Amino acid sequence: KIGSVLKQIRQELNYHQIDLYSGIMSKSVYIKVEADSRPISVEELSKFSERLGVNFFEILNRAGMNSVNETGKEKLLISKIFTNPDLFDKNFQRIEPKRLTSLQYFSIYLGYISIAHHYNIEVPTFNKTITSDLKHLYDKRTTFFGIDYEIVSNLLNVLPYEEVSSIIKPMYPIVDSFGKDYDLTIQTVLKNALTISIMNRNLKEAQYYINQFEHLKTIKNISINGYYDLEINYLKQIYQFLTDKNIDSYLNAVNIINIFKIIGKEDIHRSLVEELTKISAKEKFTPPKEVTMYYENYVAI
Amino acid sequence: KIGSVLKQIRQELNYHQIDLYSGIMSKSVYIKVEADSRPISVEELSKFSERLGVNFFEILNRAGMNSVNETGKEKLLISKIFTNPDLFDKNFQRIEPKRLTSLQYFSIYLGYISIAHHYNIEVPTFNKTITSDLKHLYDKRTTFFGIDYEIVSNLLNVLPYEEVSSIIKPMYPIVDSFGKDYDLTIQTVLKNALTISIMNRNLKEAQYYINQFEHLKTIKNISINGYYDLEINYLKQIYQFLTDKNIDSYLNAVNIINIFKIIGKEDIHRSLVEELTKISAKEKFTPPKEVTMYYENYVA
Amino acid sequence: MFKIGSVLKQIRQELNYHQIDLYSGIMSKSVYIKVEADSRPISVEELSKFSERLGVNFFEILNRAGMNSVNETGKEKLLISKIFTNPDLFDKNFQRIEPKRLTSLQYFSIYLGYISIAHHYNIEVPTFNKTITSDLKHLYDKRTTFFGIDYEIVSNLLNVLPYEEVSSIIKPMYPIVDSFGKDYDLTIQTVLKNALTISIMNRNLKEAQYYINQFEHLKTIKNISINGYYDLEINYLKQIYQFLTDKNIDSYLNAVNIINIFKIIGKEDIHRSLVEELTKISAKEKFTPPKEVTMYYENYVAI
Amino acid sequence: FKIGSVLKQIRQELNYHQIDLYSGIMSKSVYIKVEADSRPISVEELSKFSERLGVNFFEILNRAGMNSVNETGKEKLLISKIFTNPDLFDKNFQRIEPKRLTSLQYFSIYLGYISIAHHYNIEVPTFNKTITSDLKHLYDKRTTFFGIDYEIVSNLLNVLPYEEVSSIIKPMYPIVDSFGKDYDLTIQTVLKNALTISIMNRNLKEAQYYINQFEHLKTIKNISINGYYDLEINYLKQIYQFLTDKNIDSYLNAVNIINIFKIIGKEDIHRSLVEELTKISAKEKFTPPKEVTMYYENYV
Repeated sequence: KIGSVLKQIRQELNYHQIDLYSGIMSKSVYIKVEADSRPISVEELSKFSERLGVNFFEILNRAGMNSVNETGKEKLLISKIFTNPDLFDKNFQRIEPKRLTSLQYFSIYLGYISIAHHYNIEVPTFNKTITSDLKHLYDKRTTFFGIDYEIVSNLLNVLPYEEVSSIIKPMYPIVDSFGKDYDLTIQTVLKNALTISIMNRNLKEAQYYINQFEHLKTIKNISINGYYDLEINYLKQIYQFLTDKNIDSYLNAVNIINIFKIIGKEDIHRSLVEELTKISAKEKFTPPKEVTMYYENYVAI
Repeated sequence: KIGSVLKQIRQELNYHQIDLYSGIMSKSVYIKVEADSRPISVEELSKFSERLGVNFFEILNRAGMNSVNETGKEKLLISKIFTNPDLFDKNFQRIEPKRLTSLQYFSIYLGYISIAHHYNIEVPTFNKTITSDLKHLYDKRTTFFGIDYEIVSNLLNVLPYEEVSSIIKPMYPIVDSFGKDYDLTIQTVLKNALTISIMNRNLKEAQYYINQFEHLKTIKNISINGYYDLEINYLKQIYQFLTDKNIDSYLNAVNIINIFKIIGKEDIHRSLVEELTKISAKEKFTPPKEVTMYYENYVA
Repeated sequence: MFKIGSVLKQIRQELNYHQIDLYSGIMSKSVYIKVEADSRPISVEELSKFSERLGVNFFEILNRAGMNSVNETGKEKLLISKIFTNPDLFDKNFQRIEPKRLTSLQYFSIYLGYISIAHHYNIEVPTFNKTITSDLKHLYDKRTTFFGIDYEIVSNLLNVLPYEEVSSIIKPMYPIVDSFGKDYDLTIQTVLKNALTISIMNRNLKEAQYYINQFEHLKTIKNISINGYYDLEINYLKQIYQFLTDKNIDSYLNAVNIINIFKIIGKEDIHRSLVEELTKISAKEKFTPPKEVTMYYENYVAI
Repeated sequence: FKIGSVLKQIRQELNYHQIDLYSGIMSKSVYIKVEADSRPISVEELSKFSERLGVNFFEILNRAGMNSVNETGKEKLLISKIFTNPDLFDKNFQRIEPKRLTSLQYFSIYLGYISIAHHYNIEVPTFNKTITSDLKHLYDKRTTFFGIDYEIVSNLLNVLPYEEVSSIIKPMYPIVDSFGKDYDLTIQTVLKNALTISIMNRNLKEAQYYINQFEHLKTIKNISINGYYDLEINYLKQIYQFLTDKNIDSYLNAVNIINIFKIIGKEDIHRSLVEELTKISAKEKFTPPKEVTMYYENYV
């Protein structure tokens, strides 16, 4: 872990053991730290971190913090259980019971309920406990962490918008950034939410999400996800088309879909194309020959 | 610090001290942790976070890690001096002599050299020691850390490419992801180097960086910056225009440039609009009316 | 009236021919001289022959002689343009025309010119509505074949009459089966374009396609000379028709693109006309025209 | 030349009596004669009946059959049969070639055969031998030109190197008056064809010349401009701006205009503009859009 990494970085930058502990601990003590035979304090690592000049978060990662613990494992097992709907059964029975052990397990658990509805496996349990679970986790909350946003994102995918919208309102506006991981999670929710909104032609909720996202940009140090910014901006375009049948807005939307293709985002392109097709279909309006030609051969697969 | 946040998160989620300290430490000690009268260890805070179910890094950020030490305070000061150049001279006379204390300081140092070149200020010692400093910092180096990528990105901003490329080559390709923070840095060097390359019409170097970025996209657990991906693709489109004058590649570029305006990234758009006007000139080509419409209004 | 002889002499000498070359086998030297002196009538037959000898097109010679005017009817038709700029002349003039509005199909066309002006400079011509309907019946109930002038008359009517009243008169004049010259082609085409503009305007999709078809039919006629500008504008009205029929985003795009070509090639007045059209067409459909075309229209109205 | 019956046809159609036509122009027995086609009618007389019937003088003539009438007409018509039946070339060329200077019409027809001949790569050695003396003989003492002169020039441009015609063209422009729709078309064709050639050979100085001559036409009273030509000549104008300073906007306008030609159905012009855009591009070591190279390739 840490200790090794410190000795490594220390020597790389050509610092003697002395430059690191000089005014932080004993040589007898510091040797124990590099030997990985004495836990280092968060505050201590921090000082060494500065002395060396290498970022604290980097040192941690360079020492193994990354899917490196009980819950970490349980989470990886879903990308696999996805591509093997039979490796399900034995796993859904060990998790289901402990789905409220911590917020992280509720996420994972919802991850299975997703894989379920997908391949169409059975989950009669989900229908008779989702409401009980939610109340137990979001009835008396005053603060939300990354994991809560991750959870709401999973919920949106396995639950009718009506059942999840109540949970969301209390989680925005965001006023601070608590890391890049946190920044990403709080943004995913807005994207998912907005997409669904635009899809139910629920313009009032759409505007709300579009606005929450515009707000995030003003937050000091927040790391906006470019792909998201580009997709939400596409949704903002459709939003204007639904509001005043603006033609430029429709063009801007088609245009952004093409950009996603031009930069190699096959997945997002397919999604945004099928998305645009349906929307127009409802508006009783035909999309360009371009987009439709893509839809077909995305059905021929 | 940490303890406060730990307790705060614990109660928010309705847990008892038992649920946390059990199997890790005595209830007697866990009280000192939540009181911050005892320093917690990286090993412990990790178990506690796993228990709480909240991101380890998020807890640390909430606990204040985000600026604190003198190195960070000095970093913030840069942009201050940037807005008010009058702060330069005095602060520079404090940093300059410490530029080799640490990689963080050398970066900050290169920061002033940037502010200076912008306000035509004179920094005579730079030219007198830049080559020596770089030779002293990167000759016995074998592996590189995030900070080095930040440094290289800076060098490209205050030094002629030729004096940097050699420091840049042994730093790629990237093999592992070491956190979103580190991910973003190794990406920036490519964008800045690729940009300078396309500008100098150095096609060989340009395609090298283009491939290095593409390689990152294959690394497990790497956060690709969407904005960069969209800008590098534009440099890639320009790359093709310069290679074999393709009218469509020129269109595509113009197209991405316009997307940067629609989604509201005004500064990248200003940037790219000048970049195209200058590239088109060297190629004896007239950019679209639209592009120069923006360039001209921007310059004012 | 026409100076055909002088024109002949002008061409004959420019091409370095001698009189014998022209008259031999057609007339005596004595008479050929009277012909060039413009002191002896020349037949269509003879002129056609001198035309073959000279090698210059018969129509051009007549044109060079002045077939573009020299007669009472032409002067009246010319006088209209004046009255438009200076309307005080309307009255005393409209008192001469009106009573002769049926003398020939030409005078009737002129007559409608006046009725058009009057409408513009808000003048009141009560006699018009008092007789127009009786007039048109008198002019078209016993008809079987239609000439170029009848198509001009129809375009005039579309300008000073509700569509429904002019519509019945048009129908029996189509489809066209044969061309009778560039002059005739242009007229049978203008009716279609003007009628189609009005169709699409009243969102009358079935009438609209009628004309669109009539037009496209003209393209299959031997030696028909399709007016390129019309072909473009009518294809714009075709793109609109398709949008109004099933809201095609591409169809709307085409319409906008064609509107742009008119700007690129410099056809100012038509570009103004179309930008104004699309702006109204669109509103009715609860759509907003592109920012582009709205900037133009708003700027044109700014005069 | 059955003008008398056509007057009868029209006179009755418009429900007019014989007295409505001859009252003030001629006697009754003479007019009777006229409609019977038993007495030639003078241009003046015909212009008068025309005003009484209210129907176009030129329309009445076309309705009477001026659409053919004489030997020169037959010879012109025969050029289509031969263009699609080369085996018919030799018999008629032996007849035409010798009459090529009989009149300007015949010289035009003659040029028609030389075009056909070049197309089917047929031998016509008498041409290369007498073409120059011919031009000299027909255009040395010329001061003013007529329609057939512009027709002849279009012909010359099609079977002769540009450099041998340019000099005969210059004296025929600018045009000052219009002399009917037939004439107006002819004069525009020369410009359109000549500008096409100039743009190809990349002769910019001359290209501008034809572009300006066309522009002047628009300022002429009663001139009937050809929409298709206007659109196509403007296309060449855009290509002109492109060759002059590689203006990207100009290039895109060219492509857009090529598209319009397809959108409205002019399959032949489109096929033509598609080819030259490809050849013109290739020369400039420039590649056209995927769009137009597609159409071109599939046009073989």
